Formats: sequence, structure tokens, C-alpha cells
Amino acid sequence: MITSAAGIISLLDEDEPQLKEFALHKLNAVVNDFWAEISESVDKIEVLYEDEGFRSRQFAALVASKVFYHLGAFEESLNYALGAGDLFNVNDNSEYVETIIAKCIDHYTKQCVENADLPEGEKKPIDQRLEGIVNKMFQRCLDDHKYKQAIGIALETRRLDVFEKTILESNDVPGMLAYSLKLCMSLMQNKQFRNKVLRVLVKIYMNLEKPDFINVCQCLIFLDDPQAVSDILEKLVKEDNLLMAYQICFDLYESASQQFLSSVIQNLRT
Amino acid sequence: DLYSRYKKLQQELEFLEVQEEYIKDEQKNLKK
Amino acid sequence: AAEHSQRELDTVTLEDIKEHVKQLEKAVSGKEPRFVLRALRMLPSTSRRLNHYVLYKAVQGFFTSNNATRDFLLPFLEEPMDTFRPAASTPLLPEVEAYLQLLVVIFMMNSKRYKEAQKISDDLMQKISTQNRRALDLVAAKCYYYHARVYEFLDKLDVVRSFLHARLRTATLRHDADGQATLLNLLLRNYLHYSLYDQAEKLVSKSVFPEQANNNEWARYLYYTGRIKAIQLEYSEARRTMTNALRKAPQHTAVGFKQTVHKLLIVVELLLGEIPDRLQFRQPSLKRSLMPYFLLTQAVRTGNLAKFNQVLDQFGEKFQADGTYTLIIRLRHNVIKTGVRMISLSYSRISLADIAQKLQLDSPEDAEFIVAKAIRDGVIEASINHEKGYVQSKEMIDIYSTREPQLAFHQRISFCLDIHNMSVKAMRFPPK
Amino acid sequence: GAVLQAATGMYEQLKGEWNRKSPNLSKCGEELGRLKLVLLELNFLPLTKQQLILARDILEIGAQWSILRKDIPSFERYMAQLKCYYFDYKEQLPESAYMHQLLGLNLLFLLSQNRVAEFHTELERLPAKDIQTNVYIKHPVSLEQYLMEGSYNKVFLAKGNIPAESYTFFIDILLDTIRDEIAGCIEKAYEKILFTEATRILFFNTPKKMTDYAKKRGWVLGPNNYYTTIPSTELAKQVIEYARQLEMIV
Amino acid sequence: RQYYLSKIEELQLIVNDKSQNLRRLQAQRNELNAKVRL
Amino acid sequence: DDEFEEFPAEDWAGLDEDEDAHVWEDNWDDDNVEDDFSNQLRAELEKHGY
Repeated sequence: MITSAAGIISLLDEDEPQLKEFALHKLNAVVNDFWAEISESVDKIEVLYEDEGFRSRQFAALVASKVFYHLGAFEESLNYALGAGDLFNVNDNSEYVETIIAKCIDHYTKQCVENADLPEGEKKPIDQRLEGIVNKMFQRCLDDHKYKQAIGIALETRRLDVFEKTILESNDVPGMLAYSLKLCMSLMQNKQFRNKVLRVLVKIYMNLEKPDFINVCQCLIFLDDPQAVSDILEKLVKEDNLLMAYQICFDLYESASQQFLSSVIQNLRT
Repeated sequence: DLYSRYKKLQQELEFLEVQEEYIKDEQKNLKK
Repeated sequence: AAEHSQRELDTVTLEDIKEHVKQLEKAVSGKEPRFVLRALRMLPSTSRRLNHYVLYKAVQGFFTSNNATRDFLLPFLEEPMDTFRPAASTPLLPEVEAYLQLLVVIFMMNSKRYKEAQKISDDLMQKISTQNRRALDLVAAKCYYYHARVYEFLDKLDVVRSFLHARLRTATLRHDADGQATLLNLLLRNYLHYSLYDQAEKLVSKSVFPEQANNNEWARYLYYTGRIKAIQLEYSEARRTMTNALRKAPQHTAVGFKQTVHKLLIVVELLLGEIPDRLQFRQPSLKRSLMPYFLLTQAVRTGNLAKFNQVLDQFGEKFQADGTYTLIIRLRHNVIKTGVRMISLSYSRISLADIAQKLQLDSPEDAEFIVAKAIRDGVIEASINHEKGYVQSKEMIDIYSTREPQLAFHQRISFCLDIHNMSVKAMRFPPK
Repeated sequence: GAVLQAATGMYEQLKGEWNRKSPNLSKCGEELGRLKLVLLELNFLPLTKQQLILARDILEIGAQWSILRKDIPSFERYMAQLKCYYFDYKEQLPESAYMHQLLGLNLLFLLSQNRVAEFHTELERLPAKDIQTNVYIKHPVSLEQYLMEGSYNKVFLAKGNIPAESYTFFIDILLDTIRDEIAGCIEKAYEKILFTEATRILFFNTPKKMTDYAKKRGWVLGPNNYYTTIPSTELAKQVIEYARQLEMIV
Repeated sequence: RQYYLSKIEELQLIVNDKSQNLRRLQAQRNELNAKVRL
Repeated sequence: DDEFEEFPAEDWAGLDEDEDAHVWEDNWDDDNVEDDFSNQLRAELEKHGY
């Protein structure tokens, strides 16, 4: 039974690549037993990774990823963990896998917000691998049917596409719509993203088979979109559901501002 | 549930920070 | 007669353990760390008693939700034939069940039964690997420590290395301190026990010990790193660390700990040239135990190779018994440097012929080479004048007006300021 | 199986050419190269006792060939892998007659590049009954004790007391290690050192060699053949820090 | 999923620490304000 | 506190008899060898006259 990594790191110095593949397999087998010996010899792993002519530079990237994951240098651990590629089995329940997944989520949320506030001309590109792997978190959550958690991560990541997909494919459309509305009103602050999210729920509400026009009108008042609510009132008038129209207008009077009501009246007048 | 609890935790921490800075400033002024 | 006293002690231990369990529950109540070290602080004193009747009553009282985990201890547990829940079927707190399993393990341990204790400790860790609560992190530290104590007397420490590594990493990810400290100390003992000193040293360099960790675990870590750097030849930092640890060592208990620490600090000192103080060779709890090392120190201070050889031949089993036989080899080879050390402390200047005469070196060139090697290290400060033969020491300039007091005072005042700041942060006013 | 028996005969041929007075280095070299390449397929490190005997003998012949081939960077790797193969957790293979030989060789090599701490750890690794008994490590321990005491002249006498011809290869480089260490000691021990006495104590028998070793360092010949402030910033930062810890509340 | 729980417990420990600190600071400000008022 | 049971809590044999059990605390220079005082002075002084 193994006693240290000295033999393996000594094997690492050898020239023929196939022996390097065997030693990297052994290192991945045991890096959670004695990380220290390879921690000081991680420079070999970096120079292994940066080589284009290597046929398995991804395995070197993964080995260095685990090494830095031990080292606490979680920034370089995340870098060389993204460098691991598809060998990073998301479905795995490894502690290294779990923590790098969590740090991927954190980095993706940070990058997403820092790109969302910034204008279009200065958006720093998100790495493709982190976007895909976080998409694999949304897919895994949907398969595990933890739709609320996927909604929350989508809101963290400013991903309105993932949010819209999560609401659409969710089993309970009205309940999830209500939960999202409550969260959006009571817990999130950024105003422009708030307007975009409210437009998302408005679109989902109107595309819903029996539109919850009370909630749609509430979201429109919150959005200050008099033209849309005027068109919706016209649609209700032509659609004969007069009780909807009456309750909606009473709600607008109780809730919407005087400017909003005057503008709606003018739109209804014209 | 889980995400709402996380958001409430972060909001409570932020409010705690506001109270912390306020109390420090008031401590300085009260010392003066 | 004996049964009456046994029953009264069983009842008082039942009440004390009930206090412990209630303490766990009002520690998990209030969602706070601490007040659980108030729970685990006196498990040695309560584990002193550990009778069968009290354990069975506690099992039947606080495991009213009879589970398979309670039904695994029962086979090995000997329940009394003829024989309290403080009361509904509320699910048991995982901290409470872990603590109760801990006392069951410790009773099953003190009775010289090891294999079943091995299995039961394994099942204790298999369930503790599932919890992710900080309330079960300070408890889990002591479960880990007593588990490794169970395993130690079964001579199977190597198999635990993977588990300790995994849980230490789990603690580091969760920023645990008590669990991290216990696991780090235990795994350093694992590495040194199988003589993996290089592995332990390499692990030490990339692992930062938490400053908040409890005093005894800090002393253990200091001892382990001091042994590592003493067998790694970092003698100055070694002695500094063991002096610190002895300052942190318990005064009353840990007789074996203080004995081993005293032995290794003695050898480290006289390897560096420092002579251990005679008073530590005088306390009754240490006198006869260091008597082999006391004769060692007598030979070292006398420096006669004849008595040195007789002492080695008489006490080599004790010398290796502490993993110091190679250490005492370097000791036997550094006694000459020690001799040169007092020679140069006594004399400002001394001819190398006089060095050879007082040290029995039989050659001025041999004395020159030996003194040059000694003065290479920070043992003697001098200025060798080979024009005439001087070993003229550096002028002992005034320590005042030399900025050295300023630096020492800066370090000390920084220490006091940190102490005051931590004290004022630890006021911890209550809600009501 | 079949590859293992083929490799058994193959390293029989390897050691047969090797133990010959002066093996043709190319044949055995390509042999052990492809032999380790297939040893990767023969379960290199963790198992049949003969399999580990085979792999351990591969690495032993390779390490002694590195002695013969005179390559240190490969020598270290053969050392580490077969250390994972000599004496740690192995316990199923028979005690190799060539254990202590290379324990001593590795210790002396480690001393050759100023690795006294690591060397001392390896000394600790091997059993206590053999330091003062087994001559294959009595020659290391005697020499290194003389080194530590400073009795370098004892080393100069005992350099020929090696227990096997497979020592002089780095006995010579140990002879250079001790002389460079001694030169450093003289440089940081003296203020000015005369030409004649320097040539006498630098262990460079050729005065030309002594002059080259003198030019190799900045420690120069000499004319007659005879070789603070108040920083007020860091301390000011310190007092400002003290004031900070007094102010800004807790 | 488990990432949510880990973040929640980390924020919970941080919040407990900061709440205990805030209680301490509130007590200090209370005594100092009482002195000023007196 | 941990009794450091990882370390064998070294029993002091059978609490046997000590050396003297005194309160006479000594130093490192009290165990050297000397040969009285008068003889030192005289034997060192006949080389110069007493």
C-alpha cells in the first residue's frame, strides 16, 4: 500500500508521455491522501498544461486543479478545473467536484452581475465552459425537480432565458409564477433587472392559457407601462369578460398612481 | 424555500453591517 | 453495601450526563456555537465513572426512539436484568445521538474491549459523515479524537489516514476549528507514528493552524511541529516551540506529555548547546522518569567519553524508545560544540592550542577546523584574527541606543494591543 | 503472465549483460527503457510476489546502472520510485540483499547536495539495529558523524574505507562537497587569510586549482598575498498603528 | 442543492457572529450614552 | 483538557523511593568534582612557594 507521493512525482519528471499518463492517473487516484508532495511540484503540472502538443493536456489541467483545490489557491484551482473539460463529471458527488461546482456558481454569478450592470460595449466575455457547466446545474436541478433552486440560481446569474425556461417547463406554472413574483417584489433590488424580470413574468402571464390578469396588471403598474395595460383592457372589453375589467380597474385605482390612471384614461379615450 | 432563506440571510447580514457602521459612528460622536 | 454506593454514584452520573444532554439541547437551542465545549469539557471526569447501569438507563431514557443504531450497541452492551426521559416522540437531535454514542463508545473502550469498539466507532463516523451542522462539528471533533483513541490500541492507525485526510479537508472547506485542530494533530501523530516525518513536515508547511483553536490542541500541534523540525534539524525554532508548548501544557495532568516534551527539549537544547535547568529534573512527577535522561544530561555536561559510552550502553533502549537514538547520536556528536560554547562564553580570546588543551583536541589545526565549524552557526560571535591568533569576540555594544529594545518593545506592545482588542471583542453581552 | 515471463527472461538478459565486467550501456539502456514502459502495464506500484521482485529488481538494476551511467536527475527518480518499492509497506517481498547498499548510496548523495535534513529523515527511516551494525550504513553514519563534528580530516583519511566499489562514484563528489563547504566556512570565519595558508587549507593541491576556485568566488587575493540610521518610517508606521488600535473604537 | 445549504450555513454562522458583535457594541454605546445623559 | 492519552501517561514505575527526597534544590555546578580547598591552594602554590 502506498506511503507517499515521492515515487509518483519522481515518475512525473520522466520524458515519454505515456508514463506521464500513468502517473497522472495514479495522482488523480491519490491526491487526497498526500497532496503536499505534489503541491511543491505543481510547476511541472503547469508547464505540462500549457503545452499544445500534449495529447492529454486536459488531464494535466485536472491534476493541477485538484492540487490547487487542496492548496487553497481556489482561483487557480478554478482556472485549472475549467481547464479539465468534460472529464469534470458534474454528476459525480466528489467533494472536490462539489466545491469546484460551488465556486463555479459563485464565479459565474459574479461575472454575470458584473457584465449585467456594465453596458453592452464593455461586457467581458464569459468562459464557455463555466456557462455550459452551470447550464448543467440547471439541467440537473430540473431532472432532480428542484425548480425553486434553479429559479434562484437563474435570478442570481441574471439569466432571463434560464428563468423563462424554468417557469415554462415547471410542473406548477401558477404556483411558481406566484413564488417568483413574491421573490421579485420582496427580495431583489436592482431596478433595471427588476423591470426586465417583471417583463418576463408579464410575458409568461399573457402567454398563459387563462391569463391571471390581476397579477399581469399588478406587474404592469409596477413596470409603469400604461400602453400595455390599455391594450389589455381593450382586449378584455372585446373579449366580454367584464368582471375582469371591473376588478382590474378598481385595482388600478387602488394601486396605480394618478399619472398612471390619467394616462390609461387618455389611452382608453383614444 | 432554500433560495429565499439564503436571500433573507444575506439581507440580514447587510442590515447588520449598516447597524455596525452606524454604531461605530455614534460611538465616536458620543465619545466627543 | 457496595450496591448502595454503586446505585447512588450511578444516579449522580445519570444526572450529570442528563445535564450534559440537556446542555447539548440548549446549545443546539439558541443556534450558537460554544456552550458545547461547556458540554465536552469534563468528559474525562464523567468517563471516570462509566458504569453499566447508568449507561443502560441513559440509553433507555434518551433513545426512546428505538433505532437500529441503539440496537447495535445492545448486543455488545450488557444490560442489567433488574435495572428517564426528561418526553414526546420529537426526533432526536443529531448532536444528542452522537454524544450518547460517544459515551457508549468510551464505556466500551475503557473495559479493554477494542474490536467491537473499532466497529462501533466506524459506524459513529459513517453517520457523522452525513451531517453538515456546525453544532455537530465541535462534538464531532471529540468523537474523532476518542475514535482514534479507540483505534490506537488496536494498532490499525494506517487505515484511518484516508478518513482523517477527508474530514480534515471537509473541516478546512467549512472553516472548522475544533475538528480541524483535532484531525490535524491526530494525522500528524499518524504520520510520525509510521515515521513519515517528511510527509508530516510537507503537510505542515501547506497547512495553517487556526488561531481560535483550543489551548490543548494548540499545544499538541506545537509539540508535533516541534518534533518534526527537531528531527528535521530546525533546532532553534524547535526549542522555541517546545518552550511555548510547555507554557501551554497543563500543569497538573499530561504527565506523559510533559515528560516526552521535557525529554525532547533537553536533547534539542544540548544539541544547540543549551543546558537544561536542573529544577525540571527535581519534581517528583518527572524525577525518576527523566532519571535516564538525567544521567544523559550528567554525561553531556561532564563530557567524558567513557561515562558517555557507559550511559549510552546503559540507556540506549530509553534513547530509541522516544525516537531519539539518532537524536542522541547527534547529541554525542554535538557535545564538542557545546564545550566550545562555554569555552567561548567564558573567554573573550583564546589560542587554539589552549582550545585543544581544555577540550582534548590534540591538534591546533583540528581545533581551528572545529571552532570554524562551530562559529559558522550562530553559537559564537567573534572576529578571528589569524594575523596573531585572536578569537576576539564582537564588542558587546550597549543594547540600549541600538534599536533592539525598540523592536522587542514593539512586538510586545503589539501583543498587548491584540490581547486588549480580543478581550474587548469577547465581551459578549447577552440578549436579556 | 506471458508479458511477465517474457520480461523475466528479458531482465535476466539485462542483468546478465550488466554484471559482465563493463556492460554495453546502449543495449541494457534501451532494454530497461522498454522494460519500464511495459512495467507500466505490469502494475507499476500499488500482486504476485514474483511480480514485485521483478519490478524491484528492474529499479535496483536501473539505479545501480545510474551509478554506472552517472546520471543524477534520473538517479533521484529511480531512488524515489524504488523507495516506494524497497522498504515502505512492501513486506511481502523477501529482504533484498541490496537494500542497505542503496540506503547508504542515497544518504551520501543527499549529503552531496546539502540535504542534511532530508538525509537525517532517511537515516531515521531505516531500523536502529543497523546504524551501528550494518557496514553498508556504518560507512555513511561514520562519515557523516565525522562531518557533523567537523572532523573533515577524518573524512579525508576514511574516504578510502568504502565497503564496496559502488561508492567512489560519489565519494569523489562528496570530496568536492566538503571542500566547498570548508571554503565557505573559512570565508565567513576569517577577516584576511594569507595566500600560503589559504592554499594549504583550501584542499586544492594544485595552487592553480586554488586560484581558479578563488576566482570562481568573489573572495579575492588581497594586495600583500593576504586575502545605523533612524528609519523614521516603519517605526512611525508602528506608532501610528498603536494610535489606530487606541482609536477607531473596538 | 447542497451548495445552497452550504452557503446558508456559512451566512448563518457569519450572521450569528455579527449579531453577537452588534449586541456588544450596542451595550457599549448604551453605557456611554447613559454616562453622557447623566 | 486532554490528558494526551495518545502519549502513554507514563507511570512513575511503582512510585519507588527517590534519591533523598530533600528540599535542597541545587544547580548545575554542584555536581562537578572538587578535591577540598586547602589542598587546591597548597598543591597549586608549592610551585611558587607555599
